[PDB]
This record gives sequence, structure tokens and C-alpha cells, in this order.
Amino acid sequence: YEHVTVIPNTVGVPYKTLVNRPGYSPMVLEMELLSVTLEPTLSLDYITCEYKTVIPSPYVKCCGTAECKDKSLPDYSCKVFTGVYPFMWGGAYCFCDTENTQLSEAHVEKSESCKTEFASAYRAHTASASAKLRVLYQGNNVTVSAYANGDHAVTVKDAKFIVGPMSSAWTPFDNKIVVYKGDVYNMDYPPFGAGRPGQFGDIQSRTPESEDVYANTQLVLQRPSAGTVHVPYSQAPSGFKYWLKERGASLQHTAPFGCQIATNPVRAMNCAVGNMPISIDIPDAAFTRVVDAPSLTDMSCEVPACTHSSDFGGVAIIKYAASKKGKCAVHSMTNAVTIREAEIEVEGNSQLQISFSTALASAEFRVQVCSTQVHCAAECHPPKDHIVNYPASHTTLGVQDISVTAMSWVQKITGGVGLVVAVAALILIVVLCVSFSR
Amino acid sequence: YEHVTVIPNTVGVPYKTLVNRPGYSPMVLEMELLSVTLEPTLSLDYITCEYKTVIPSPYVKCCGTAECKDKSLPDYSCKVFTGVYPFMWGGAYCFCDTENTQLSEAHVEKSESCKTEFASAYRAHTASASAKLRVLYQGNNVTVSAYANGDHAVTVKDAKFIVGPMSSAWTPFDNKIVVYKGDVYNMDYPPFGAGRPGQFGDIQSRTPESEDVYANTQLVLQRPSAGTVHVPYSQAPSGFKYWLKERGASLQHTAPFGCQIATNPVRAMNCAVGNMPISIDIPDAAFTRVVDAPSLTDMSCEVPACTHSSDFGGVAIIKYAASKKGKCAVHSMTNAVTIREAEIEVEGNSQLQISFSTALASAEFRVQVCSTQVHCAAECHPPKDHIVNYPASHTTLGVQDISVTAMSWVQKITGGVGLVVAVAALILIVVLCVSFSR
Repeated sequence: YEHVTVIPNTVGVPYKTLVNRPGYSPMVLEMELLSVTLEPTLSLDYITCEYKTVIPSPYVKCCGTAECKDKSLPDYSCKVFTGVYPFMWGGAYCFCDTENTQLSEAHVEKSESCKTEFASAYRAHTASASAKLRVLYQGNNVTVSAYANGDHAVTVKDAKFIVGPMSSAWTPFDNKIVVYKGDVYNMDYPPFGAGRPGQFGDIQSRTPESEDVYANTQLVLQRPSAGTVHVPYSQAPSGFKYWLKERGASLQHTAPFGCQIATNPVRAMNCAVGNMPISIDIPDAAFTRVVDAPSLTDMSCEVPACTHSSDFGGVAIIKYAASKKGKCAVHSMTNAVTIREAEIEVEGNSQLQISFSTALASAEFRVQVCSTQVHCAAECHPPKDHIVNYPASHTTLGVQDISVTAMSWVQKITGGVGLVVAVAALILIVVLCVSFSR
Repeated sequence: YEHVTVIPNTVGVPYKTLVNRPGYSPMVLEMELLSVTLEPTLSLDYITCEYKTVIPSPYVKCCGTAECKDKSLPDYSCKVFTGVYPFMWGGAYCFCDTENTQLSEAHVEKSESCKTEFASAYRAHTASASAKLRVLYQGNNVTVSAYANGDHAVTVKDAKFIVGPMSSAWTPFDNKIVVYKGDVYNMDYPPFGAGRPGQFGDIQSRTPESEDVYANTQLVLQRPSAGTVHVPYSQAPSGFKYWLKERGASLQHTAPFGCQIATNPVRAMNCAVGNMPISIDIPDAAFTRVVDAPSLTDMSCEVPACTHSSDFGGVAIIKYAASKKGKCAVHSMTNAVTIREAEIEVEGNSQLQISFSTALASAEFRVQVCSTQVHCAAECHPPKDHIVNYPASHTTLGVQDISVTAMSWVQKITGGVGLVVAVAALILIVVLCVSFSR
């Protein structure tokens, strides 16, 4: 039997609904989203990582100039210094006191580490929504996994399930993202070949394995110090190493809608935004005929206590007379009153208990048992503890239009001045009428 | 020295621009898009391919009933038939004339073909633009390849080039596409698990090596014929084998803007749409001081013949005096006239000749030679040949007003009608003024 419904896109809250097949007993489903995953489509622009600077042993020309020369390497720089006279441990290295020169040359490369310590700059396109769901019927507690595409029907225990797409098209990932490990960031990273010295992207590669290193480190060689064979230089420190210190909190902490964020694959999970359609077929053997029911009548309903506790702070007694032993479903007709139970056993002339939850300070609602309906009404006290660790187990209040019973003061004063206006108008009509008549 | 320009995004047409550095003799840059490529970002929804049906030997129970054992295979079916009496080549297979039964069972799988003969259904998220370009200065053709991101500067022959961003989003791929080999198609393929019998998508899997076969063939078994041991059945013929026939024309033959389309990876090429921004920073060593250059004087244009052909249909001769031998730029100040040449050379008192292309019926234009301008004028006779095998070597006409000389017929009739109105209005104003003087 085909049935169709919509549940809010809120993880870990049970939403509960009535299958009402014509000619057969009703039954109550409940289901909850165990997980919802948005998963964007990623375009790699470039990999950023720590650079190394390569500085070969400097060539020193005794008694003449070294010729300078060009080379094509990613940030290559070169100079010839004149009037050097280096000493090594045993003596002066040069045969004459002056007219020597030192060539010096350097270039940047990816570090050996860039296999492991690197970050990825991605553009992120729209997302392959996926979902995981628990459902309960007649004591069959069962789980299903699916895409949210509104097709791809999954069968289990000869039931069949279809889900999505959700009404929301929001995602926390912006058009540009960077990922490092578990951390992923919305940031407007510089395009390939656009990155400055000493900032994220001062060195870039199209892929982690490519040799086409872009680098912009502003390396400058400097005059070697007196008597000494070293190669001094000046250069902006790694823009990556600085970003690792500066970066701040990733989307796992900063993101809207209470969502959780994960990597490989890049995912956003359990976003509390919008609502989700689902359709379910349950096998026609799972229904008892409307005459095979317990057949119960002459109900009345009673409320020992009620409290708007964000969970099942209401408790009620239902009186009944039932023709035989039989399993019975129970459900609440009104969106502002959710119910803990779903099915129960009845026999004979007796009474039964249920628990319920509401925002209402005066709970008025109808309970649909097996085929048959009863009205329930009681005053509901406020809860006493302030803050709690779980989301409210019911719909929000109609704050404009579901004020309490004993708000009848509003009707009492509205008639208390509405009749004053009525008499004022009727008086004015009579005196106006005689003034037209004469 | 840095110069910026924009050229129409139209492959294989050369465009011309004038390098301008104050205090240095000018030079002319010619460039040509050799190709431009859009590569869309693909997410694989599923593979499809020819199915195979598997039909094991039928179990025949002599002298009793066989019965189904169910199993979750991708399009499984089972049936049992009664009163069968199968023969084999030597006689009856069953011991007795009736009370026999044949179980028949079947399912479907991917064929073994699906590594070779398959089609691939993709979503196609936004593309990245790659461009291959030729450019010419200092007598040398040079060629550069870049991403058109607008920032990824490429250096070649000691000059630095940057290109893009692409000034339009337009892409020949729809949001969903399928590919086969070289063929790609825009089509609204059915979602995963949504496929109908006898159409594209009647068997699907999320990768070609996966075992997650969705299938919907409507396979149904039939009762065997008299005396015979086979398994007859009805099934919708493999919908991929029909789509290989019913295929239509791939986007390579049907797409807008005259583009070419190819696979590995999927690419659109040479879409003649929008325009391409370019910046080039040629070395300061390419210039020579204007105080040294052979700067022209007494320049006198003449145009022996002209036609608004789609190639260089007109020719001009310039009488000149020049102080010394040297290089000399030529460029056209009027967008409706394109000069063929670039950086000619000049000496003495003499003449030179140069060729141009134009849509103008009565070409008048200014030619900027080295550091100085001359005014040039002609009548154009229309080309004799309808149809040519190449695009126009000139700008599209500003036909909103850009038109012949001997349009002075407009000045004649608009002047005559203007004067008869002006005289009629003056006569009215005089008589109106003296009849106001009363």
C-alpha cells in the first residue's frame, strides 16, 4: 500500500504519522533522520605547501671574474660579488689578496614534505544529497540508506522507501574553499599564478605530483660577509607556515544551522534547514481488516497532569469498552500535540495510559485510537528547570492564534466594547433617519 | 613596458594593436587565438550498457511439484509450470504422462561488453577556459598557452603575457549530458533507479566496475510449448542497443556558435562568442628613442584601387620623405579599415605601398605611420564573387550611420525641406508679430 508524507530536516527527532488504508485498521509509523549528508563536487585549482630554497655551493673564481648566467628555475636569482678574500681553516683560499670574485645562485622548490604537509584550494559546485533513516512499524525497527533524488527506491523486509529532494538548497561551502586535513575553510584564495609573497599561495602547484611550480617568494641574494665562504640571502618566510598559525576556526565550528563538517570526501552533515518528503510502500499483508480490529467504543479521556516540558510532560488516561483482545493504534489529530506511544493492547471494559508533549498552556486535542476518536482537554503548567540538552519534541506554538482557554477575557472585553459601539451606531442611525424624514 | 587590449573571441582571425610608449618610436603587435577550450566539470551519475539475461537450465521435477526459492538478484523472476511432458532425443524424460512440473528462473546482469560498449551519464558543472595564442612583434612569431583566468602570467622570449577572464559564461553543454565515445549529447536522462523498460537507462550502475546493477527489463517467463525442454520468455529489448540506432546527431554537428566538441576529457573548442581581454608586458629593450627614429615628413596618400572584399581588397601608396633608413610602424586609426602590414622600413624621398580590408563603400581613414598621421581616401567597388571560404578580415559596418560619400543627396533634400520649413515658420512669426502689434 502506497503512503506519502513530509518530515522536517532535523536529525535525531522522531516524526510520527498515521497510515489510514480504506477498509483496514489504521497503524502508526515513526521515522527519524539518522544522518543527512550534503557532498559538493570539487574542482582542484592548486596545492600549496612549504617551499625549500636550494643553494648550491658557491663558485669562487680566484684571480678573475666568474661570468654570471641565466637558468629557467621557478624563482631563480643570481649575483657575482667582487673583492672577496675567503679564508678556510688552513689559510686564505685565493692565490691573490684581491681581484677574486664569488658567483652565487639560488632557486625555490617544493619541499620533500609536500606529499603529506600541504593544503588544497578547490572550487566547490552543487552537491549530491544523501540520507540515512530509521523507521518503526508493528515492532519492526528497521534502517534504510538512500540518495535524496526522489527515486532510487530501496526495498527492505518487502517494504519499499523513496526520499527527497529536500526543499532547502542551502549549503555551508562557499564557491571557493581550502582544505588542510579535517579542517576546511571558506576563503577567497588568490587564483593560480596570482599569489603574493608571505601569504597563502606564495608557492603553488597544479597537482601534488606536478613539476610546474609557481613561486613568488621575493628571494634576494646579499653580499657575502668579510673573509667568509657562506651565501647570505633574504626571502619572505613560507606563506603556508604562517597560514597554519593564523588560520582560526574551520567550518566545523563557524558554520550556520548546527552542521558538522568532514573530509575525504568533503561533506556537510546534519544541517537543520528545510524539510524532506518521503514515500513508503508497506506490504498489503501487514494490515488487519477493519472488522478484525478490537472494535472499541464509549471512550472518555482524563488528564492527571500536564506540563509543557519540551518532552512528554503530559500524561492521560483513556477509558474504553472493547469487544475482544486486539492490538490497537493511537495518534493525535492536532499538530500542536505530539504523543509518545504508537500502538497498544486493549481488551474488555477498562482504561489505558498515554504520554504526550505540547507548547500549549491549555491542551485541547483529539486522540484517534483504532478507527475511533475521543476528545481530550486539560490545563498545562509551565516546566521549572530552564535550559535542557535536547530539541523540543513538538511543533512551535501559533503565538498569534492559540492563546489559552481562560483567555476568554479577550472575548469578554471585545463584546464589552463592541456592544458599546453597536448601541452608539444604532442611536446615530435613529436620529439620522428622523433628520432625513422631516 | 605594459600594454592592455581586448580582442573578439573568434579563432583563427588575426587582430592588430599599436604599442605606444611615450618618447619611443611605436611598434605594432599582431595576435591570433589559435584555439580556445572550455572544459566542463563532470560528476558521473551512472554507466549504462547492453544487459545480458542469465537463464540457468530448468529444474524439472518428475512426479511432483517444484517450488520457488526467492533470491534478491537484479531483475529476478521465477515461475512453475504444470502438466509438462518433455521429450529428449531418445524418449520421454519424465517417468509418467502428467503430474510433472518445470521450475523456470532467470535474471539480468551487465553484459561482459561493459568495459568497451557503454555510455556515461554526467552532470556538467561550470567550465574552466584554456587558450592557445600566437603573437608577433620585432619580426618574430611567438606562441603561448595559458588558463584564461585573467591573472596566470606566462613569460616567453623575455616578454610576459596574461589573458582573460572570458567575457561570457555561455557553454554548449546542458546541465546533464551523456557521452559514448567521441559523441556527446545534451539529454534529460532518467535519474538512477528511474529507468523504464526498452529505453536509455533500462539498466544502470554507478561505475563500470561496480555491482550495484539497477535494471528494469520487464522480463516475464512463458509456459513451455508441448513436449519441449526450453525456457521461453518476453523482455523489453536492451534499450542501449536501440539508443545506438535512434541516436540523432552529436553536439559536434548541432551546437551553436560554430564550436567543435571532443572527448578525453570532454571539451568545447573555438566557440565564437564574447571577447578576450589581454595584457602584454614586452621588454624595454625592444624600443628605440623617437629622437633617433627615421620620423617621416611630407606624407601624401593615394589609393589606386579598392574593393570591400572579405580579404585585403584595397591598396594604398604613400609618397614620403624620411631623414635616414630605419624601421617604421603602420596602424589604422579607423575601426572600419584594417591594415595588413605592421612594421615596415623606410628611407630617403620615395613611396611605399600597403594593403587594407574594409566594409566601407567610400573609404576615408587616417593612417598612423611612424609617430605621425596622414589622411587617406577612396571609392570602393563591390566584390564580384558571392560566397567565400573564410571569415571577414574587417570589422562589421556601423550601418546605423556609416555610409557612402555621395550621401550628400541626404544633405540636399534635408537642407531643402529644412529651408522650406524655416521660411514658412519665419513668415508665420513675422505675420504673428504684426497681428500681435494690433
